[PDB]
Amino acid sequence: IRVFAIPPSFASIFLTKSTKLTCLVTDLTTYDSVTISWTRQNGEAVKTHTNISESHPNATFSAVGEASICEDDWNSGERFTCTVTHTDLPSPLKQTISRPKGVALHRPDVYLLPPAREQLNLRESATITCLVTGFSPADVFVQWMQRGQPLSPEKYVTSAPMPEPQAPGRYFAHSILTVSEEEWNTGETYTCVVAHEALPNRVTERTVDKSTGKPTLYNVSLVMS
Amino acid sequence: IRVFAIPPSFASIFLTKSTKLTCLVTDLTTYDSVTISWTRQNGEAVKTHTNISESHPNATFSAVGEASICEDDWNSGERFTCTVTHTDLPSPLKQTISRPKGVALHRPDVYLLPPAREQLNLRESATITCLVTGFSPADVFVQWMQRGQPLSPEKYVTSAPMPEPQAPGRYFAHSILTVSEEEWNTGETYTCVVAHEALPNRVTERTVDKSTGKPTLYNVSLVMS
Amino acid sequence: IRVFAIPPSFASIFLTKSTKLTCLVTDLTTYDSVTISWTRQNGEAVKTHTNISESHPNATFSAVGEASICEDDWNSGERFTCTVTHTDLPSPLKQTISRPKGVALHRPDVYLLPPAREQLNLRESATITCLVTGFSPADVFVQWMQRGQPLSPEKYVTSAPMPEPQAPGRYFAHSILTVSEEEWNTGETYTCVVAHEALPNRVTERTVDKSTGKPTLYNVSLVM
Amino acid sequence: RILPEVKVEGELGGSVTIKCPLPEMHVRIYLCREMAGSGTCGTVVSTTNFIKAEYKGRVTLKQYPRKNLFLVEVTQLTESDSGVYACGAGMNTDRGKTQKVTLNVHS
Amino acid sequence: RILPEVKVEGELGGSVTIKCPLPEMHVRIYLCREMAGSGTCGTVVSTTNFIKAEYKGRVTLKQYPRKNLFLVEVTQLTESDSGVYACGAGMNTDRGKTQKVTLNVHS
Ligand SMILES: *[C@@H]1O[C@H](CO)[C@@H](O)[C@H](O)[C@H]1NC(C)=O
Repeated sequence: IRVFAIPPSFASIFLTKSTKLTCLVTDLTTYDSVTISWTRQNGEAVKTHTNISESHPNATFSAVGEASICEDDWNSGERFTCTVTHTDLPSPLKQTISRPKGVALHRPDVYLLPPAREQLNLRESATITCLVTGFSPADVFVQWMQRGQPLSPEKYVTSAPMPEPQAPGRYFAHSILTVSEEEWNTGETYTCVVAHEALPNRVTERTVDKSTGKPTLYNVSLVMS
Repeated sequence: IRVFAIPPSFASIFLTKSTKLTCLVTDLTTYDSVTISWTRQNGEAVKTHTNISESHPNATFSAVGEASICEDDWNSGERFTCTVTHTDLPSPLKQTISRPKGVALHRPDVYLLPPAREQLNLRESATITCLVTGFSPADVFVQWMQRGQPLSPEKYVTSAPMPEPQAPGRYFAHSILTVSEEEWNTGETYTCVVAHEALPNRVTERTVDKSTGKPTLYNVSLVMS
Repeated sequence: IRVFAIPPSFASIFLTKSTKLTCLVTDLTTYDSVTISWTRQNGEAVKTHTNISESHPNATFSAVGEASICEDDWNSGERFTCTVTHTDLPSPLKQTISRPKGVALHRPDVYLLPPAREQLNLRESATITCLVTGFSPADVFVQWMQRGQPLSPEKYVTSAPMPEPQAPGRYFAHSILTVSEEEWNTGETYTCVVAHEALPNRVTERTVDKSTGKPTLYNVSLVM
Repeated sequence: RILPEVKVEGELGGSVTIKCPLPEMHVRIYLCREMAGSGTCGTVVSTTNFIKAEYKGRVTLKQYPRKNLFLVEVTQLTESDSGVYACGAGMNTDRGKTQKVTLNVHS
Repeated sequence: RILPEVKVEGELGGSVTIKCPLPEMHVRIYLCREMAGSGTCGTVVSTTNFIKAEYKGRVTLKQYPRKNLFLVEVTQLTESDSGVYACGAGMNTDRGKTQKVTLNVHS
């Protein structure tokens, strides 16, 4: 009887560039001949979804309906309603979802932080941390590119947006990339790229290597017979 | 009916230096003088479940039955049960919990990363981050000690334990302390203290200061020869 | 029959994380079927004494009884009693143990002195000294952590506390650990860890290494 | 290098308004108060929600695109000697300052 | 650098209980009289039981959480050269000196 609405996540909109909104019809009694569609504010039908879901292991019905739509229509602030029909429902289910807008957008401010020299003594693993602070809403994507090409999602780890202690409504996140010792010693650069709506160009990035912090070292050597 | 349990956690065992275990009954009818209590493995009665709370004002029931058994048994392996009987369910229900025995041990290695120079350039707010990594048991308790006596929990934020990218079963964790900028320039210890049960003394401290990452700039090797 | 009770001590309770209060007896005539019982203020059941001691060399028997409690009970003022009953007494003996309340607390600041330059000329062994001073009461227990793992308790020595010379109630205590210069000059860290009640976490520590007194800006190392 | 010196008498009930150039659009405009001991400048309020601890609840900001004027308004003044307050913009603080103003509080 | 100035007058036992801020934060608190000859500061009264040798019995301290105040009172004044006394907190002294005062003992 329930219809959750899975919005297109900015991680998915940015990773795939093919934004699709899902109509997760959950907890119906299992019956056949189920059609799920979508309409925008004007109420007209959309393309039929693929990948029909199976019945839930909880002896109930779980279905997914995804529609690929133009991104400007999704960000226009329109109302998008999934239309669900069934045999046990006296009336079709009319699931309305839109932007949870009305939030003060703040651009993320990335700050890279390199491994401490105490870590760089075992010569086992360096952990570069891409601390992201002062951003709203609670949505952000972080990738790690080296020499211009990205890296596997299994090498770096990203946390979840926790609320900031001294700033309500503003979140922060973390991200760790674990390299081996020698690559960071060769000075090979690493790039942390952050995608978020409030960014002026929707994408920012920062760079780091061995020689970021290293100042000038006047090694003098007096001598007078 | 809902009978859930809160077994003691390592942080809870640590800060109070005592062990408290509770079980909660939820979604019962709004009825007073219910029967919720705790008992031991042998069936011995425990200290009274004092401080009973009021029902949840959404027509549900909210009351917790607690018990104070010292740590000498929690590390032995004797699972506990709490008796729950009520007008809805007259049969005394038992809620069985025990510590998760059968987990490896790994020393939680700890580092401090000072704020990036970009933070200081804003003259706005530093964010010292205590990183803990490579510990097998999930739970770990991290707090911040300034000048040797504690700080309020609303000035630092601790991330939940997360699985490691490359390590098989170990975990990592972050803590951030958002100090005032000018105070870090003055310089304080800001000791990050971590408590975890794989440590020898179960306590480890690290500390950093403004004059901690400063490198030498003059290798004035003067030789007379 | 003379009773002799050893209450739990902070070092003992903390090193093994297991509280254990004990009472033995001397002057007890050598005879079997000795009776050692333990009771609380409420006088409930206890753990039965195990591995009873044998007779003393001077033709008298030794009976020892220990018990395990919850640690907060010892700090709650509970005066646990042990009753010693045998067949050589006119009246059964008992001895009651309570924590010495009324004592002040003072945080032991831990200072770590590196070995002297004179000692680092003979080139056989340096001696790092950990100086636990200005604390109250006296029951500290130090240990030397060497890069994560502990060290054997025969490589360092601690001393019983003495009253402070100028401070009335403040005590102090020493500790030494011996190394050899060929590793001390290498620069690996040595740490002194101190456990005492007055500490905000009951554990504090300090670190030292050979490159500690250096000013870390420049390292004017004139050669020949 | 400009020194648009503006002053006031300043007591406790008096409120002080400081005019800063609006840099236009949005670029982290802030008001910074020079730290005499450090010899450098220290932020008191910026575009972000940061407000200095002793100045909590005592400082407010008003941007005027119609006049391109940035008003820093302090409702209650007291012993806080009006040393130097600099209007500034951009991420870095010391690079982004202009109006190096100072004003007395007593008379 | 915040600095008050309590200048006194009693040539005998006419003391004065200097008022110092409380961090309320349970760190060591102290008063430190600057050593003119050395050019640095020297502790006289601290949270610990220390009292300066010439000031034994003549100086006491009171903490007021109700008023958040730290009163250092000297019952008898030897009319000696009264330098600058700084209230402070923390382990290190010269870091912790918050406020500094100087008061004449004679008139
Ligand atoms: C510093 O100078 C010493 C002088 O002997 C030399 O051995 C060492 O290599 C120098 N270090 C660097 C980093 O140049």
